[PDB]
Amino acid sequence: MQGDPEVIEFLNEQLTAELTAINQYFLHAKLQDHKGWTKLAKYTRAESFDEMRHAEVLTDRILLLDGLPNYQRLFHVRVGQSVTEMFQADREVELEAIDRLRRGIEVMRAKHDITSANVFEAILADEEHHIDYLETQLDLIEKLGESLYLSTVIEQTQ
Amino acid sequence: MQGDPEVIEFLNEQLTAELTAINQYFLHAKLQDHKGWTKLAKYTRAESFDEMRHAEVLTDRILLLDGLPNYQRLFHVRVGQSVTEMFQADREVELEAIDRLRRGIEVMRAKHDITSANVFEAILADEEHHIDYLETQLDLIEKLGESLYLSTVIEQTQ
Amino acid sequence: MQGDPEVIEFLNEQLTAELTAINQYFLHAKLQDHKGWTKLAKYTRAESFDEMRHAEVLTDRILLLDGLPNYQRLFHVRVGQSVTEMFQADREVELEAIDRLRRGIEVMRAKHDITSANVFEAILADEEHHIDYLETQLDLIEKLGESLYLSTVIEQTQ
Amino acid sequence: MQGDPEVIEFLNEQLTAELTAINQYFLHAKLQDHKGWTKLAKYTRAESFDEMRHAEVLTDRILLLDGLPNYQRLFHVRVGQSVTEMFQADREVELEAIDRLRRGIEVMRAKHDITSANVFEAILADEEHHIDYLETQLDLIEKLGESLYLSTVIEQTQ
Amino acid sequence: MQGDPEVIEFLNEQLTAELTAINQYFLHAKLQDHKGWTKLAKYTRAESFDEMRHAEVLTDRILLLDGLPNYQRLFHVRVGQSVTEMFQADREVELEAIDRLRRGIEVMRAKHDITSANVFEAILADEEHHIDYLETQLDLIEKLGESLYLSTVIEQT
Amino acid sequence: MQGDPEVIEFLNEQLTAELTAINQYFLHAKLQDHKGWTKLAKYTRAESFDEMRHAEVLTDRILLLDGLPNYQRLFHVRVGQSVTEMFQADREVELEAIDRLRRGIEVMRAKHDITSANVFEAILADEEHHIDYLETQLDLIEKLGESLYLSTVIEQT
Amino acid sequence: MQGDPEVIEFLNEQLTAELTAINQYFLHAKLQDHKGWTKLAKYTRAESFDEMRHAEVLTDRILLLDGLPNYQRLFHVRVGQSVTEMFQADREVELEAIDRLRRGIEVMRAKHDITSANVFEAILADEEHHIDYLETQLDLIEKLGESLYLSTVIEQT
Ligand code: HEM
Ligand code: HEM
Ligand SMILES: [Fe+2]
Ligand SMILES: [Fe+2]
Ligand SMILES: [Fe+2]
Ligand SMILES: [Fe+2]
Ligand SMILES: [Fe+2]
Ligand SMILES: [Fe+2]
Ligand SMILES: [Fe+2]
Ligand SMILES: [Fe+3]
Ligand SMILES: [Fe+3]
Ligand SMILES: [Fe+3]
Ligand SMILES: [Fe+3]
Ligand SMILES: [Fe+3]
Ligand SMILES: [Fe+3]
Repeated sequence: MQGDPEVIEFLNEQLTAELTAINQYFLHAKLQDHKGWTKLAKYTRAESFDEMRHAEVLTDRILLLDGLPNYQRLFHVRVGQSVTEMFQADREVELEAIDRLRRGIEVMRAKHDITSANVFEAILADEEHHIDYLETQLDLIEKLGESLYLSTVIEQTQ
Repeated sequence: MQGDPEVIEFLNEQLTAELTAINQYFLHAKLQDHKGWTKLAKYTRAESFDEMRHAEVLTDRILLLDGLPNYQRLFHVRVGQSVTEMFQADREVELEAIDRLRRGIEVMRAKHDITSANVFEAILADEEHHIDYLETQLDLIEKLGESLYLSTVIEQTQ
Repeated sequence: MQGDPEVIEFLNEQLTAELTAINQYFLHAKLQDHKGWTKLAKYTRAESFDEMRHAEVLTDRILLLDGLPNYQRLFHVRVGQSVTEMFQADREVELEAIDRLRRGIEVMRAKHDITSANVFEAILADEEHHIDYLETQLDLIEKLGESLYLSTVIEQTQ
Repeated sequence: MQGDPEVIEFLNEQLTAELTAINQYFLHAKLQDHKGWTKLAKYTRAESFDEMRHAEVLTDRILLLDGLPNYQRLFHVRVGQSVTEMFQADREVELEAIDRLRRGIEVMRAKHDITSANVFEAILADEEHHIDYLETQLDLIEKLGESLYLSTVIEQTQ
Repeated sequence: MQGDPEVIEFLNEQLTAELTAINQYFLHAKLQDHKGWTKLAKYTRAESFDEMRHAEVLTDRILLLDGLPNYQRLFHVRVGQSVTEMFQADREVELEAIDRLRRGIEVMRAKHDITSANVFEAILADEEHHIDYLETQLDLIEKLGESLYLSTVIEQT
Repeated sequence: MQGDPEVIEFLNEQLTAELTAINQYFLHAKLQDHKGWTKLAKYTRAESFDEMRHAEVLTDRILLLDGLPNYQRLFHVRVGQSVTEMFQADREVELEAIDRLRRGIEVMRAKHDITSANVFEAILADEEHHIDYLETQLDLIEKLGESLYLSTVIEQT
Repeated sequence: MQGDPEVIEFLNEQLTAELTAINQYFLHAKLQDHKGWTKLAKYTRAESFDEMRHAEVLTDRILLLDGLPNYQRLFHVRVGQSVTEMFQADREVELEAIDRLRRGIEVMRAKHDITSANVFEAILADEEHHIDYLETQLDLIEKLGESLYLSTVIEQT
């Protein structure tokens, strides 16, 4: 089996995006933990682990088609200072990923490669779920305010 | 609910292929067991059982569309003498099945029958996995050699 | 050890008969299940599994004598629409098998090969039991009738 | 009940063969153990115990017919130095036993003594199984070679 | 499937013999129990139950061949007063059964009916075992004597 | 390490004696079982198994010294009809074994081979125990008589 | 109780040999472990522990006789680089120990001191077992070869 170079190009681009997202999410979780926002940090850490799982699946698919995974290239990592900025950066990443996923799914399904299309379909569903969560949190912050919102995620906790 | 004749023709052809594969894999497993190659025999027996399950699923799908399953056909069965020959025969069977599966999925999805397309998609994923395994084993035999490779799959008994 | 070609011919013929019976019984069980006759379907499925066991024993015996098992040849498979027709087809298959078994047992025991004769003896006992069951069911259907008999093997759900 | 002298002669000859086989197998197992070949030694010890059981059954049958079991005879015992020689000696013993068993079964069944014939039939089946094992091991040694074959049965522990 | 009338005749004869043996063994066990010979009665009861099982197997085989089992005919039942006499009667029954079994096995196997031959083979093995036991007990009684032998099978309860 | 040929000769002679004893004891146990003497048969089986254990130890010792064990020759096997005769045959075997063991122990210990001497010492102790048992049983049979003695080792089961 | 000077001299010499063997075996086990040969290392470590136990027993016996154990001596320690060399060094040590043990046992038993003789007898049996193992391993290496033999004792974990 030897896949088309275009399919492998799409998969490698998605892999680079996954690695960038992993780095950004872990850094954000550590930064949030340093400030005393424990409950946010737990959620962000879980999201980073999910990003790893996506990256592993993509790597396995690329290896099965007799390609060379790219572990050297990275995109630009966004770091925010307040919580609104972190949420906005995550939203940007998710939107880019969703657009790429849709275009790649169409292209792959046009050339009789169904398994890669199914992989991108699952990843797309997960990305949509995460973006919905991010938008809900941004709305909550907009309504309550930053201080009253942050008052609900701090624990003395030994 | 009455399916198109072409969809039923595709499904019956896949069923005939499944039955042929079941027979060939079971015979190969028995032959390997008779020679003292135990782990290979176990793996081949498991593969034959998986083929049996695939045949059952195909039969159910054909019956739901008010068709007549064909249990009288059979394609040519290939029997080898050394390990390399068995692996090569299995590879040939898998390649034929994968080509047929892709063409059938396209045709079925062009006529608004989605469930049959999903069935073929799952079968295609399984076939790709098995072909990958076969190619890996052929590479290992090429590198190590037949005697040193066979020395790793022989056991005494109790 | 190298058995006589006639003994191997007998064993291979019995193996072909076993494979044909396996296919016919499985197809009949699936057809019965599709109509709602669950209790008949369970029994037919069990019979198909027993036919597998017989085929495996025959294959092992053939391999021990340094022969080539035949997995390419099939006889004619009979399919019926009613239940009486299915029972009649099964009866025909059983009668043929019993006749072949008796002749083969005599021939094998005339040439000092006892293990093969014992194998055929066990298979013959099993076939006689199954034919007795089939005749009893046909008598019950004759006495009661199709509708009243079928009313006793239909179950709503689980 | 008093059996025919010829039946008792056959049974006593088989008993002498059993005793000789027991002695040879135990000596071979001890010799293999002294050299560091552990799994071979275990298998040979199990075979010796099986021959012990066969001798016991033969003794019981002889006693039930009001005869005198012979515990003073012994055939020539063969001892090898390499693995091939041991396997060849075992093969010779098995071939002799099988020939005697077939002739004895025919003679016994010609004179209306059925239980003795059944005893010989069971012993014959066991002997055929063992000879098949021996031939398989000889083929494996021929294919791999003595050094690579022996590398798979050595283990130093406690 | 319809068997030959001769095979069915053999099987029905062997069934009549089994019924006679069942009756004789149960009566002997009850008689032994009445006298206080506690340990003999258990063995005799077990033998009677084994005969019952043999009769059931024979009945099943006869029914499978589309025949009519005979439950009306009996042979002569022998009753002994001493223990030696009981053992001797049992020995006679066993010898008759063994002879009939061998002849029937030969005839059945000459006509391509193998399952019936196997049934008779199993029954023959069992009969040989029982006759061996009976002969051993007769030898023990001969060596020891009635009183010393009987002193070993009585119990207070 | 290579032992002296004389030590190996002694060990091989003891091995031949062990094999002969194994055969004789097993045959006697089977014969006793066929007659209905269950409790004697159990003891005889146990003795035969002990004789095998002795044979295995001797074989291991011979192999460690780079010798060739002899599994081809046997002595004369004694078979008796009564129980007194069986006991007498066993006594003869034991006496021969004990004499050989003492002479071999002295010779082995005279040449600086201690492990073989210890092996023979253990075997000698076991043989003395068995001979004591045999003599006790012969005395009991002499005092009671054969019938009254045999009446104590029979069961129905 | 005061033992003879010669008995104590023999015991102290055996103690020095034991200490030397302990050091050599532990060093060999560590060296084998550093190279990736795991099962050999385990076996050698067990052997070193056994030597430790032997040294303890010898020390106890020497103290019971009102003597002074020597913990300052040491014989030459042999270190190899390949497996064959290690096995050969161990064989040399074992042969020396066995010769000394036999001579000491004779001398001790000539002067009516039996417990020390029994101690040396047990140690001698153990030494013979170990030397047999070493010779078997050397034969296996000779037959298979160095690489194919080492391929069976390497584990990755
Ligand atoms: C066209 C021929 C055959 C068909 C359509 C067929 C079909 C099936 C199916 C669908 C099952 C379901 C088992 C499950 O649900 O786990 C089954 C059971 C089984 N069949 Fe077959 N089979 C065929 C030939 C054979 C042959 C030739 C053998 C033996 C040489 C065999 C051995 C078995 C075994 C062992 C099982 C049960 C596995 C287990 O319980 O571990 N089959 N069969
Ligand atoms: C070193 C040689 C032998 C070994 C290791 C050995 C080992 C054994 C063992 C462990 C048992 C079962 C123990 C028990 O259940 O009491 C047994 C049973 C038996 N052995 Fe041996 N034995 C040896 C020698 C022999 C010889 C030389 C013969 C015949 C000449 C023999 C004939 C038998 C028989 C017939 C049985 C069945 C015992 C029974 O069912 O009562 N054995 N053997
Ligand atoms: Fe992702
Ligand atoms: Fe398949
Ligand atoms: Fe069948
Ligand atoms: Fe045997
Ligand atoms: Fe009966
Ligand atoms: Fe002994
Ligand atoms: Fe030591
Ligand atoms: Fe496949
Ligand atoms: Fe059937
Ligand atoms: Fe054998
Ligand atoms: Fe009876
Ligand atoms: Fe003894
Ligand atoms: Fe040591």
